[PDB]
Amino acid sequence: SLGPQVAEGENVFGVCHIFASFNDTFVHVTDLSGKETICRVTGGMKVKADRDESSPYAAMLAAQDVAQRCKELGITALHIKLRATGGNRTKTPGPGAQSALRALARSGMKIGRIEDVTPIPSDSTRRKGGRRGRRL
RNA sequence: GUUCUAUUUUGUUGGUUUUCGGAACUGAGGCCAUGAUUAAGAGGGACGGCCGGGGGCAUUCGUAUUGCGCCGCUAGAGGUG
Ligand SMILES: [Mg+2]
Ligand SMILES: [Mg+2]
Repeated sequence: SLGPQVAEGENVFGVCHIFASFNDTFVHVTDLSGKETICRVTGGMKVKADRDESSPYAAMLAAQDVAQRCKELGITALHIKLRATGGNRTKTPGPGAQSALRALARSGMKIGRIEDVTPIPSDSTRRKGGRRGRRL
Protein backbone atom coordinates (compact mmCIF):
# COMPACT_ATOMS: atom_id res chain seq x y z
CA SER A 1 0.00 0.00 0.00
CA LEU A 2 3.07 2.22 0.34
CA GLY A 3 3.70 2.00 -3.41
CA PRO A 4 7.05 1.77 -5.16
CA GLN A 5 10.17 2.86 -3.27
CA VAL A 6 11.68 5.05 -5.98
CA ALA A 7 13.63 8.32 -5.93
CA GLU A 8 11.92 11.69 -5.68
CA GLY A 9 10.98 13.84 -8.67
CA GLU A 10 10.12 10.96 -11.00
CA ASN A 11 6.58 10.13 -12.09
CA VAL A 12 5.19 6.62 -11.76
CA PHE A 13 2.80 6.31 -14.69
CA GLY A 14 -0.63 4.73 -14.60
CA VAL A 15 -3.49 4.69 -17.08
CA CYS A 16 -7.13 5.59 -16.42
CA HIS A 17 -9.79 4.14 -18.72
CA ILE A 18 -12.48 6.83 -18.85
CA PHE A 19 -15.60 5.09 -20.19
CA ALA A 20 -18.32 7.73 -20.54
CA SER A 21 -21.67 6.35 -21.71
CA PHE A 22 -24.93 8.27 -21.97
CA ASN A 23 -26.28 6.76 -18.74
CA ASP A 24 -23.21 6.47 -16.48
CA THR A 25 -19.44 7.00 -16.39
CA PHE A 26 -16.44 4.86 -15.45
CA VAL A 27 -13.07 6.00 -14.10
CA HIS A 28 -10.64 3.10 -13.93
CA VAL A 29 -6.99 3.63 -12.99
CA THR A 30 -4.66 0.66 -13.55
CA ASP A 31 -0.93 0.15 -13.98
CA LEU A 32 0.84 0.44 -17.35
CA SER A 33 -0.03 -3.07 -18.52
CA GLY A 34 -3.68 -2.70 -17.55
CA LYS A 35 -3.59 -6.21 -16.08
CA GLU A 36 -3.67 -5.01 -12.46
CA THR A 37 -6.40 -2.55 -11.53
CA ILE A 38 -5.99 -0.06 -8.70
CA CYS A 39 -9.08 2.13 -8.40
CA ARG A 40 -12.45 1.83 -10.13
CA VAL A 41 -15.22 4.34 -9.36
CA THR A 42 -18.38 5.02 -11.34
CA GLY A 43 -20.83 7.88 -11.23
CA GLY A 44 -23.45 5.44 -10.00
CA MET A 45 -21.75 4.80 -6.66
CA LYS A 46 -21.48 8.56 -6.05
CA VAL A 47 -25.07 9.66 -6.77
CA LYS A 48 -28.42 8.55 -5.37
CA ALA A 49 -30.80 8.87 -8.34
CA ASP A 50 -29.85 6.72 -11.32
CA ARG A 51 -31.06 9.45 -13.69
CA ASP A 52 -27.84 11.28 -12.74
CA GLU A 53 -25.17 8.58 -13.11
CA SER A 54 -24.16 10.17 -16.43
CA SER A 55 -24.41 13.72 -15.09
CA PRO A 56 -21.16 15.72 -15.31
CA TYR A 57 -21.30 16.32 -11.55
CA ALA A 58 -21.11 12.61 -10.74
CA ALA A 59 -18.06 12.22 -12.97
CA MET A 60 -16.22 15.02 -11.15
CA LEU A 61 -16.98 13.39 -7.80
CA ALA A 62 -15.91 10.01 -9.18
CA ALA A 63 -12.66 11.48 -10.51
CA GLN A 64 -11.89 13.15 -7.17
CA ASP A 65 -12.31 9.87 -5.28
CA VAL A 66 -10.06 7.96 -7.70
CA ALA A 67 -7.30 10.58 -7.62
CA GLN A 68 -7.57 10.94 -3.84
CA ARG A 69 -6.52 7.35 -3.13
CA CYS A 70 -4.42 7.19 -6.30
CA LYS A 71 -1.94 9.39 -4.43
CA GLU A 72 -2.27 7.00 -1.48
CA LEU A 73 -1.06 4.03 -3.55
CA GLY A 74 1.85 6.12 -4.87
CA ILE A 75 0.81 7.01 -8.43
CA THR A 76 1.58 10.60 -9.44
CA ALA A 77 0.78 10.76 -13.17
CA LEU A 78 -1.65 9.14 -15.60
CA HIS A 79 -2.09 8.31 -19.26
CA ILE A 80 -5.62 9.04 -20.46
CA LYS A 81 -7.61 6.55 -22.55
CA LEU A 82 -10.97 8.12 -23.30
CA ARG A 83 -13.66 5.79 -24.60
CA ALA A 84 -17.25 5.94 -25.80
CA THR A 85 -19.64 3.00 -26.15
CA GLY A 86 -18.60 2.59 -29.78
CA GLY A 87 -18.91 -0.83 -31.32
CA ASN A 88 -22.19 -1.01 -33.18
CA ARG A 89 -23.56 1.92 -31.14
CA THR A 90 -22.69 5.62 -30.86
CA LYS A 91 -19.09 6.80 -31.03
CA THR A 92 -19.21 10.17 -29.30
CA PRO A 93 -18.17 10.48 -25.64
CA GLY A 94 -20.82 11.10 -23.04
CA PRO A 95 -21.31 14.29 -21.06
CA GLY A 96 -19.25 13.11 -18.09
CA ALA A 97 -16.02 12.62 -20.05
CA GLN A 98 -14.95 16.26 -19.80
CA SER A 99 -15.62 16.73 -16.08
CA ALA A 100 -13.83 13.53 -15.07
CA LEU A 101 -10.74 14.40 -17.12
CA ARG A 102 -10.73 18.01 -15.91
CA ALA A 103 -11.01 16.94 -12.27
CA LEU A 104 -7.91 14.72 -12.47
CA ALA A 105 -5.85 17.69 -13.64
CA ARG A 106 -7.17 19.86 -10.80
CA SER A 107 -6.76 17.08 -8.21
CA GLY A 108 -2.96 17.22 -8.55
CA MET A 109 -2.42 14.30 -10.92
CA LYS A 110 -0.09 14.85 -13.87
CA ILE A 111 -1.40 14.18 -17.37
CA GLY A 112 0.62 12.10 -19.81
CA ARG A 113 -0.78 11.16 -23.21
CA ILE A 114 -4.45 11.38 -24.19
CA GLU A 115 -5.85 9.09 -26.87
CA ASP A 116 -9.24 7.79 -27.95
CA VAL A 117 -9.64 4.01 -27.85
CA THR A 118 -13.27 3.73 -28.92
CA PRO A 119 -13.96 0.27 -30.41
CA ILE A 120 -14.90 1.17 -33.99
CA PRO A 121 -15.64 -1.79 -36.30
CA SER A 122 -14.52 -2.46 -39.82
CA ASP A 123 -18.16 -3.22 -40.38
CA SER A 124 -20.48 -4.52 -37.73
CA THR A 125 -23.53 -6.66 -37.10
CA ARG A 126 -27.04 -5.25 -37.40
CA ARG A 127 -27.77 -2.40 -34.99
CA LYS A 128 -30.51 -2.65 -32.39
CA GLY A 129 -33.70 -0.89 -33.41
CA GLY A 130 -35.97 -1.64 -36.31
CA ARG A 131 -35.65 -0.54 -39.91
CA ARG A 132 -37.81 2.51 -39.13
CA GLY A 133 -35.61 3.43 -36.17
CA ARG A 134 -36.35 4.30 -32.56
CA ARG A 135 -39.34 6.49 -33.38
CA LEU A 136 -40.97 8.77 -30.82
C1' G B 1 -23.46 -32.67 -137.96
C1' U B 2 -27.55 -36.34 -135.92
C1' U B 3 -32.70 -37.57 -135.57
C1' C B 4 -37.69 -36.96 -136.85
C1' U B 5 -39.88 -34.37 -140.64
C1' A B 6 -43.58 -30.39 -144.04
C1' U B 7 -43.40 -30.94 -148.66
C1' U B 8 -41.58 -28.29 -154.27
C1' U B 9 -39.22 -31.12 -157.80
C1' U B 10 -38.38 -36.21 -161.88
C1' G B 11 -45.29 -35.99 -168.68
C1' U B 12 -49.10 -40.44 -165.91
C1' U B 13 -48.43 -45.06 -162.16
C1' G B 14 -44.54 -46.92 -158.47
C1' G B 15 -39.24 -47.78 -154.81
C1' U B 16 -34.63 -44.93 -152.73
C1' U B 17 -31.58 -40.78 -151.64
C1' U B 18 -30.93 -35.50 -152.17
C1' U B 19 -31.59 -30.39 -151.73
C1' C B 20 -35.30 -27.10 -150.44
C1' G B 21 -38.33 -26.16 -145.64
C1' G B 22 -40.03 -27.16 -140.20
C1' A B 23 -38.85 -28.98 -135.06
C1' A B 24 -35.47 -31.10 -131.46
C1' C B 25 -30.44 -32.81 -130.04
C1' U B 26 -25.23 -31.87 -130.51
C1' G B 27 -19.36 -29.54 -132.14
C1' A B 28 -15.77 -25.74 -133.31
C1' G B 29 -15.81 -20.62 -133.36
C1' G B 30 -15.66 -15.10 -133.73
C1' C B 31 -17.73 -11.12 -131.16
C1' C B 32 -19.63 -7.76 -126.51
C1' A B 33 -15.91 -1.26 -123.93
C1' U B 34 -18.01 -8.85 -122.73
C1' G B 35 -21.08 -9.30 -117.56
C1' A B 36 -20.39 -7.87 -109.89
C1' U B 37 -23.17 0.53 -108.53
C1' U B 38 -21.35 2.58 -104.25
C1' A B 39 -19.28 1.54 -99.66
C1' A B 40 -24.69 4.96 -95.36
C1' G B 41 -22.33 10.33 -89.30
C1' A B 42 -27.40 2.00 -91.32
C1' G B 43 -25.87 -2.64 -89.48
C1' G B 44 -23.04 -7.34 -88.52
C1' G B 45 -18.06 -9.33 -87.88
C1' A B 46 -12.58 -9.14 -87.44
C1' C B 47 -8.30 -6.63 -85.25
C1' G B 48 -5.33 -3.08 -81.40
C1' G B 49 -4.52 -0.70 -76.69
C1' C B 50 -7.09 0.25 -72.69
C1' C B 51 -11.59 0.67 -69.09
C1' G B 52 -15.28 -0.55 -65.30
C1' G B 53 -18.19 -2.04 -56.93
C1' G B 54 -20.30 -5.87 -64.66
C1' G B 55 -20.81 -12.05 -64.03
C1' G B 56 -19.34 -16.92 -61.90
C1' C B 57 -15.80 -20.01 -59.05
C1' A B 58 -11.92 -20.33 -55.42
C1' U B 59 -8.83 -17.67 -51.91
C1' U B 60 -7.30 -13.97 -48.30
C1' C B 61 -7.61 -10.08 -44.55
C1' G B 62 -10.02 -6.74 -40.98
C1' U B 63 -11.84 -4.91 -36.59
C1' A B 64 -16.48 -5.31 -34.22
C1' U B 65 -20.45 -8.54 -31.78
C1' U B 66 -21.84 -12.88 -28.79
C1' G B 67 -20.01 -16.81 -25.94
C1' C B 68 -16.17 -19.37 -23.15
C1' G B 69 -11.32 -20.12 -20.10
C1' C B 70 -8.00 -17.72 -16.84
C1' C B 71 -6.05 -13.20 -14.11
C1' G B 72 -7.26 -8.02 -11.15
C1' C B 73 -10.15 -5.01 -8.23
C1' U B 74 -14.55 -4.07 -6.62
C1' A B 75 -20.95 -3.12 -5.47
C1' G B 76 -23.49 -2.10 -8.34
C1' A B 77 -24.28 -2.67 -13.83
C1' G B 78 -27.86 -2.10 -17.48
C1' G B 79 -31.73 0.68 -19.53
C1' U B 80 -35.49 5.41 -19.71
C1' G B 81 -38.44 11.56 -20.26
MG1 LIG C 1 -40.43 -2.82 -32.21
MG1 LIG D 1 -41.79 13.16 -33.88
